[PDB]
Amino acid sequence: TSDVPPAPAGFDFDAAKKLVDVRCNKCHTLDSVADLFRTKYKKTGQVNLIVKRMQGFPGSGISDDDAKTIGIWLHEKF
Ligand code: HEC
Ligand code: NA
Repeated sequence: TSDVPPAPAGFDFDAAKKLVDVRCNKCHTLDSVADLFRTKYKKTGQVNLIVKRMQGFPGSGISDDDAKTIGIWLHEKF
């Protein structure tokens, strides 16, 4: 099952995508890991696992709230 639950009703996916773009292109492009992300993490319901790993890296600048938003968008839209 997914480690990211369904978005709150009325979730702003457009704003969430902007936050993904800001947070997940700083150290590497999201594009450079996109295929791997989909097969290894999204397909296996482990989106939160990888987002939290990235958050824990030095200089990630990812807050707990950012991680929630980013996980929802990656899980539902990426
Ligand atoms: C602080 C720098 C940094 C930020 C910000 C960052 N990453 Fe990473 N990312 C890394 C490093 C370093 C690696 C290579 C080591 C590894 O695989 O964990 C990596 C690798 C990855 C991988 C490949 C993991 C694998 O199994 O090979 C994925 C997917 C990924 N990042 C997704 C993301 C997403 C999604 C975000 C935004 C939440 C993000 N990254 C933000 C540093 C960062
Ligand atoms: Na680059």
